[PDB]
Amino acid sequence: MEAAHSKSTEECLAYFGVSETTGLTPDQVKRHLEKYGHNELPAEEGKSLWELVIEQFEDLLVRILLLAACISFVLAWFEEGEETITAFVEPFVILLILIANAIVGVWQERNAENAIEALKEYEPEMGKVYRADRKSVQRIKARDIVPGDIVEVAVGDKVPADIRILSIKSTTLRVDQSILTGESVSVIKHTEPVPDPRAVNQDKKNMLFSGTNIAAGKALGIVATTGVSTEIGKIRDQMAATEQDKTPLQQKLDEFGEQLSKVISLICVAVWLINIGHFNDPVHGGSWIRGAIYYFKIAVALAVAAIPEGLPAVITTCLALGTRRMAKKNAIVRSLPSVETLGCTSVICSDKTGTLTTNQMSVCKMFIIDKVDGDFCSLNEFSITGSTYAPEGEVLKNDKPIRSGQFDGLVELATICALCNDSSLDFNETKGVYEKVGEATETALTTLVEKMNVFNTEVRNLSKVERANACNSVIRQLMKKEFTLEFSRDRKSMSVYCSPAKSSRAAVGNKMFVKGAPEGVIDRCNYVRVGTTRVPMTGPVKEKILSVIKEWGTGRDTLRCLALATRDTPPKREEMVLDDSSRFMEYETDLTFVGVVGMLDPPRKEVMGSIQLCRDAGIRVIMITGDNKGTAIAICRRIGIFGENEEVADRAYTGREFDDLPLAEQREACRRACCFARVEPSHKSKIVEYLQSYDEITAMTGDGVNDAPALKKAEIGIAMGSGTAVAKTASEMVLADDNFSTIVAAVEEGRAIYNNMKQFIRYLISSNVGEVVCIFLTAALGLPEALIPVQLLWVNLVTDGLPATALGFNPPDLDIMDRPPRSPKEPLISGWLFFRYMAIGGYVGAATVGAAAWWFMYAEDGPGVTYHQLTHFMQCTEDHPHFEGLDCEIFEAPEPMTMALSVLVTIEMCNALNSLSENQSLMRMPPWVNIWLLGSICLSMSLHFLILYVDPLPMIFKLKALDLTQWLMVLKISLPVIGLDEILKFIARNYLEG
Amino acid sequence: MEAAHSKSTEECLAYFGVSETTGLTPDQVKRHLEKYGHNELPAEEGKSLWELVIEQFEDLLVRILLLAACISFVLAWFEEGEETITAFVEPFVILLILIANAIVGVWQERNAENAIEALKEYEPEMGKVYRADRKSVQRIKARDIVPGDIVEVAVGDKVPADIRILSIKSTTLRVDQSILTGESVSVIKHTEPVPDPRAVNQDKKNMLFSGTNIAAGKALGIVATTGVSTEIGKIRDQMAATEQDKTPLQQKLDEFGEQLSKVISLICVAVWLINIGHFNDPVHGGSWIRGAIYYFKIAVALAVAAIPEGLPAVITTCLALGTRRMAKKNAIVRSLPSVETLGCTSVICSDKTGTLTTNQMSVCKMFIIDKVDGDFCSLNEFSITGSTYAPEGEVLKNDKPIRSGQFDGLVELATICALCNDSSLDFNETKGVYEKVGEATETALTTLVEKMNVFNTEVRNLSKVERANACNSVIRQLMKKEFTLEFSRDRKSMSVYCSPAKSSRAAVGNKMFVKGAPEGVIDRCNYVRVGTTRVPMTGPVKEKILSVIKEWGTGRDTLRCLALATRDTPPKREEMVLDDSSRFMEYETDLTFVGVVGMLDPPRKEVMGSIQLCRDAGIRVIMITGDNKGTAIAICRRIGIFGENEEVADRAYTGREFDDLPLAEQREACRRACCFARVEPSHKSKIVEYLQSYDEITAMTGDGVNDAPALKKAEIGIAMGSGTAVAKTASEMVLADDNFSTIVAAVEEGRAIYNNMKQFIRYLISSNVGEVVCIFLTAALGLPEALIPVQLLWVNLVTDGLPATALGFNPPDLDIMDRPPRSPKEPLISGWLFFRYMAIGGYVGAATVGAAAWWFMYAEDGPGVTYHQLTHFMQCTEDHPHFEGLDCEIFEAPEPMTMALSVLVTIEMCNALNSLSENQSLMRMPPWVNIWLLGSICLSMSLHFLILYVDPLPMIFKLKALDLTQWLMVLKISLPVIGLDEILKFIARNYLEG
Ligand SMILES: Nc1ncnc2c1ncn2[C@@H]1O[C@H](COP(=O)(O)OP(=O)(O)CP(=O)(O)O)[C@@H](O)[C@H]1O
Ligand SMILES: [Ca+2]
Ligand SMILES: [Ca+2]
Ligand SMILES: [Ca+2]
Ligand SMILES: [Ca+2]
Ligand SMILES: [Mg+2]
Ligand SMILES: [Mg+2]
Repeated sequence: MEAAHSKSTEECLAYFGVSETTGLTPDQVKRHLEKYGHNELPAEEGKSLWELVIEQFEDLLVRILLLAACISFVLAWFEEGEETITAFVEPFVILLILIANAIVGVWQERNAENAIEALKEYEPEMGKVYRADRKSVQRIKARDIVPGDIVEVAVGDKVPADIRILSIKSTTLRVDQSILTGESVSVIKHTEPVPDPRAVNQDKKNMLFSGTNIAAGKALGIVATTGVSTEIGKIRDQMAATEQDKTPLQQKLDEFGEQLSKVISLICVAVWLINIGHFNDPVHGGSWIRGAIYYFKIAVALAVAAIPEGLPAVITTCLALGTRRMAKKNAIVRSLPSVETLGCTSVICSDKTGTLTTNQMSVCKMFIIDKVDGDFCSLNEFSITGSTYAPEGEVLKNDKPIRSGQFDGLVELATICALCNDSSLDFNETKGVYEKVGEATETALTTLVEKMNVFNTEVRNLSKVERANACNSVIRQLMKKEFTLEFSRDRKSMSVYCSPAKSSRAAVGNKMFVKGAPEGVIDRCNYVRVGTTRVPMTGPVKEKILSVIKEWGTGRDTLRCLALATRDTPPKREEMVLDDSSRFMEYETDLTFVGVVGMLDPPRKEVMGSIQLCRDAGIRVIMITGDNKGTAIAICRRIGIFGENEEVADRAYTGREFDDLPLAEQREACRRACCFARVEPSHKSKIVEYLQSYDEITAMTGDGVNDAPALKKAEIGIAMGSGTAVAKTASEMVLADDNFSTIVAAVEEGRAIYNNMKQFIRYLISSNVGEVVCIFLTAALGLPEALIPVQLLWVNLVTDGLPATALGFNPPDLDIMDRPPRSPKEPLISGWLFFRYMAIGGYVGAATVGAAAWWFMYAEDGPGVTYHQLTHFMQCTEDHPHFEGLDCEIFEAPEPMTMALSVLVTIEMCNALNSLSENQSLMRMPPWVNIWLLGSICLSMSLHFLILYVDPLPMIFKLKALDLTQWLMVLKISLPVIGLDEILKFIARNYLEG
Repeated sequence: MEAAHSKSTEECLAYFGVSETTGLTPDQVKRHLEKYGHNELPAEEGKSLWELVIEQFEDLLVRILLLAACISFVLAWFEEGEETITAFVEPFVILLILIANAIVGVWQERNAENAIEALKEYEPEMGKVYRADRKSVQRIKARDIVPGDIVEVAVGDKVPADIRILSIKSTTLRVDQSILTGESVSVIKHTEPVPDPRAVNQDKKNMLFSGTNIAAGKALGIVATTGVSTEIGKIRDQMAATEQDKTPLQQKLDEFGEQLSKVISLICVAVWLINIGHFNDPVHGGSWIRGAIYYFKIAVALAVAAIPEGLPAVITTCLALGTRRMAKKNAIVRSLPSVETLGCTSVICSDKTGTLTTNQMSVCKMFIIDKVDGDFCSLNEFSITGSTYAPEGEVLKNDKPIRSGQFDGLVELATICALCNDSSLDFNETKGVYEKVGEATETALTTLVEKMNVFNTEVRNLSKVERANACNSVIRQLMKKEFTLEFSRDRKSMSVYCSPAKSSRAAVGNKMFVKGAPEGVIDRCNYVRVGTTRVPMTGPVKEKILSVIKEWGTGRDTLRCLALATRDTPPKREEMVLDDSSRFMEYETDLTFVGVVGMLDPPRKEVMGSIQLCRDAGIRVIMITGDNKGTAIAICRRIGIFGENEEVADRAYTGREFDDLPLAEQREACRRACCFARVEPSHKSKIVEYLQSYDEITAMTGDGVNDAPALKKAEIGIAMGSGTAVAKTASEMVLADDNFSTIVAAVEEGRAIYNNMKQFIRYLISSNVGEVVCIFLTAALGLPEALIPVQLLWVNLVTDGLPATALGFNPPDLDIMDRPPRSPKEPLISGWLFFRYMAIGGYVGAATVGAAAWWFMYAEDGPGVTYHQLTHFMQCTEDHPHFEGLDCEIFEAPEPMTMALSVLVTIEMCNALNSLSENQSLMRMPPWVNIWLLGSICLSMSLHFLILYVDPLPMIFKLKALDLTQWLMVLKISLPVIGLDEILKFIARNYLEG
């Protein structure tokens, strides 16, 4: 099909030869599948094959080093004779460390996307359609939909393909197509054709586009185009871009990155200044131009050696790692930030029905009026069996099976349940079980009437597929549904207008069948039905009705109740304006009470514990629901939000009560109350907002469209896998598994990701500081050069490389989930931390000069012995008195440097073992806890010993192998770094906190 | 200059304005240096920058794998859907192992060349020239030579630059220019000009080319062109190629390489056959075309996994390593083969003077006749002091200084020493010491006459440079040297024809001054001089002369003696034909004995011990010399070839005696005698040849041109750094240091290089055999596939990679130099070794299937348990009776394979620790003896664990991580391999040999 919007409903039906009531024929479906293919887009597998790489080279930090590489390379072509080699290496020593991370990053990034792309591929999308195959609407894989068969869609649904609306089954049909037309607000639809054949999507008010969601109403329509031919299948990634952005934790880490950049840039040009008097030295001999370039090169080298190059990548790796960890737990992270944000979560507002509960409804109790004797009132309670949606169960009166049809009140009760109901039931031949089609609460009523079989219909001689709606169909034949006043949360009810079909009930007139929240309906009832008679509603009757609702509500089964009534004398079909659902409550008045039903909706098993763990991590869990406060509190006690016998008269409200409080008190009640009932979708959001006026990190968990607002308002929205699409769209994460627990685990990961980020910045700084206080302490005490360009670049590639990145793989502390959430305002780096940095950064920098000196001084069997004369080292050229006579060129020996460069590397590797935690002992948290860290160290070490024992290298690096004794001197001066930190930890642990 | 050959001697002198007697002026030299630069070629530093790499890819073996990579890559583009990844990896897994060696090889190769190129650069070449600067010929760095100054050259010398012969100072001047004209035989030169301006080098019989050596005679000439303008400086590597060849050990290893290639190629196509019935299996499902390609791929995989790819490189690395080790000991290896060959050395024929001794001559004793009273004869012995060439010492008679000039006989003795002498003395201002110019024996005589000062010449008022030849010059003024009958080893003497200058001695006639080996000269003496008188030679006089020669000869000082005589009435200058030196002995007849001189030439200090160590290694050391048998045996006792009081009457010969023996006895005496004296250069070679008729590996060590033949004939020639160029040219190695010991060390290295080669072939085969007996034992017992293509290629890259190459770095056994040399005929692989191979190769191959089965069977907490049912594994598809019911697809689990592939890798690494020796216990020779091997293992292991724990990998490699318990199962079945070999070693060690 094409330009389907231009033609009319008949033309479209005509064009495909289909009855909008029957649907395609199994044969037609077979053919169309061949003529149009499956309703699916080309597998958009993990792309960005090369882009990912180039992405690694974007941050400022990596740019700098990437620039230094060019400089070091230009100076290479301008370096002559005897050391051109040691010049062409420097750049590659910078380029390498950079490339080593570009891979770990692009690799982690790859695995992430895949795991996620694989979790989506899991549970296939379904669609509701009408086909000759069956009389009732059936479910099917969305990919099997073909242009032609009749499709049904309702509030909350994801439009499966481009549909030409044929009929609107409600007063209004609003749609959310921002994903296409870009317009945020939900647009209204109609069936009227749009004549302009070249009209824009925003003008086709009689079309529904694949990918958009139904914001309101219900509608039936004919599929115009599917697969790639869809309005959105064309604007696909293959023919349209997308969008990106940087996480908040990253916004704070880039602000910190540059902050370091500036500092580093200063303490570097400072070196170039504190050495202007050396441009004219024998070591250079050449002009001040040749002597400057050297110290200039040392500056850049110190820069590179200081810049935390792996920060921009370690963050990407931790995030990707988080994403991947969630996927392994069946959680789709629609936004990287999510994981981090969930760590600072203090409050988690969760929806009840469908979220904290399973939303597998089943009417197991119900009653109608028996006798009304003035002051005395009796009810006719019943019990129904069968917990699933299967139409297999018995109606019991006093524990004994009875013919529901026997009771008049029960016949009406079923008439209402069947008629004022927008859902249905469909048997899944494959799984061999009846699945619902529509809302569980409504479907529960559908199976109910199937069980009651009030008109004693032959059901034994029927198939699984036919037994599903049989009884229901029968009742649909007795009355004609003129129209329905769709359910709306302000009214808390739904209605349906009916006219008698034949002349059996014709002598009675039109009727309106209502059902909604007990409180609302029972109040708009002036009559209570008794059998087939009617009597006025009285105090005593109202009394009985509610008391039993209360009983069932807060009972052991915490039943979700629904009232049913009828408008014996509805308004004149004309006097009613379906313009706005606000006028409907009036039409549902002067009603006659019929009966009540109670269904069970078991809370999810994993929820109780999750709430406990949430408590341990000092995270609050508030329940928000449209349901009854009684049953709402009941379930709260059942899941652990409330103690079995805890007084909650002050920690539980109903939107009514809440609104009754003055503004200031509402806000206040939000940080006190843990349960809100009979609350509207605007109240959910508001509650979340109040919780945010206290600068807290709020999470929202829901499944319905009445959770859309809240899920958006929150910092992080988590939606149920089996929930509406409209809820998923407004969520940062999706529990495909529907496992509530995963939310907890998502917080731990968020907490660990932050911790690792710290341990990394802690390592890189407490180490790189020594690499500076080593260059200045020497230019202060007067000692000779301790390191050269290539030398620095090397310590960098070995201390700021993989060993640092592997820090992003550090396990969470043994108590990361037993400490309250971190304030969103808490500073990235605490004062005590900066101390930790200078404390270590100072020792390591001094532990290096003390090594270069040690050789010169206390060198036992070590050559070149002397004492304190090092300060005046360029003076043996003219004035060498005390000088024993040892070559006046011993102040340029590789022995000293190579003796320090090793302590440096070595001590830094030791410092890495201190980054396995922040306050935990290296004895409580063994170094072997992060195998990836060890392997990173061993590799780093090996890579160093290699630079010392492979003939060509030691020369290029102006180094000289160390004695099997001099090394022990390093393991002597470096190893103690563990203690300095181990002790500081004991302080922040036992002294400060704890 | 140019076309210098076309012009005459005068024209050439004219062209540069130089006197062939004076030489260039310090000023002229300064200018010419600027106008022509230094006599040197462009620094031909280590080249072959890229060629070295491509060289790694030449051998057959690496070619094969290089082919498999192409195949595996072609099949990659033709593999579809679900495992294209596991297909594109295979090739890179082959390419990697190849590249990993190409580097270790090209790297080792690089270091080698450099070390050598650096050892050559060490001691600068010198040249003999005449310059106004000084009256006597002086020494100078050859690079300072400029076209123009007069240069001198003599037998043994290396021509410093392109010289235009000006004057031949001998009857003949033969030159060796093969290096240029290519003609092997030594060509005769002349002074006659060659008119053809475009003549070829082979026609310029009046030129000497830089780079060639003087085969005979002496000559003075003018430098025509130097530096790059030389006839050889043009044909340089930059404008001309070179040559190569493969070592014998390599010729035997390539014969063995292909031998394996054929076998491997068979046991591979065999696999492809023993699996034709599987091309039609469910595992493939596809046609026999799809099923074949698989088993075809497994074949190639087994091939690659079997081929010893690192053999062609490990050999190159050991050799290069040898070369490098020798350089570190100041030994220039002019041929890689050398080091290996020196290991099989059984006999080392070494020259005495200059080789076993220092050749720093100094006349410290001398005598002339005192009185001849018929039957009584007395001598006038003297003693001279001063061991160096400095003209500082005293002549003592009865321990008291005397005026040599006092004795007439001593005046003649000095006349002769000064006149019949081709060498001179030159003072080196820099080193501040007198250096010889010419042969040490002759120069010894030069310093001698300086000491005697027979004409009492004012020497006190002279400079160091002038004091050098003063007295000598004076005597040169008394007689005119008409011509000289150059020394020739058949005669064992030298002669000079002189005429009186003025009319002081004119009333006597012409004279001939002879000096040579005592035996020869004394026999051609009919008169003995007494003072200025002459008396006939008698028995008694002959008796005294020789007895004292004997005394001095075999004395504590083992003095090298020389006789001096004169021909009072020489033949008529015309009656003499200088055509051939064979006619000279006649001219030196009817002589008058004058006196004898004895010089000391101290044996090198390091020689004695070296001979001992040579003995321990069961290597013989024979001394060959032209010198006197008495003093020859004397020195032999002194250095250890002979015991202080050992009877050698049967182990010492003189070329005369030797020739007296019948052929069969000469040959025999060669394997018995350890000392040959008064032997000619033809005898040296012959001796070496006889030693080779016994299929032994003979080494020749020399310094003179009389060693050229022998050094060539031998298997390996070793020349002294301070020896002639003609000797160096005919040598495979050069002891720049002159350290005799290095020869010993060169043998150890030769022995170790072979050993390592064995340990490598031993490892690669005893291991790769398991990788075959693992594939067949499974296709025999019926068990399921144990490995796949990518799986094999992996075991290869990790067991046949660096861990194998590092085997070329294995230290020598603790007794490699205490075992006799290996027979040249000994088979590369002994029978007992092939056993060792199958013994291990079998267990490892069976220890793999027993692991893949173990999981399937005795798997404790390990899943997929069963019993013996494995044989019938493709039958649960139709007939599964006893089958407990466990999935009929458990026979395709990764658990089993990944459980074996680990044992394989693991057990092979353990096998590497068995290759640290052949018979020594892993307890005597710790595994940590070869750090390079350990590091290779750790890397290999790490690289494996990585393929198991990095999510993407285990999938690509169809593997699945092992339990922290299943691994212990590997360390249980693999670790015992150490014992199998440890025990076999105990056998070949204690049982077999030992
Ligand atoms: N289709 C329908 N027709 C009539 N009444 C309905 C209805 N669906 C729900 N209701 C009633 O209206 C009250 C509120 O609906 P609302 O959607 O706000 O809350 P909820 O109880 O359905 C789900 P949650 O627990 O997720 O908030 C319900 O609790 C129920 O009693
Ligand atoms: Ca850095
Ligand atoms: Ca660092
Ligand atoms: Ca191999
Ligand atoms: Ca192997
Ligand atoms: Mg809900
Ligand atoms: Mg000699």
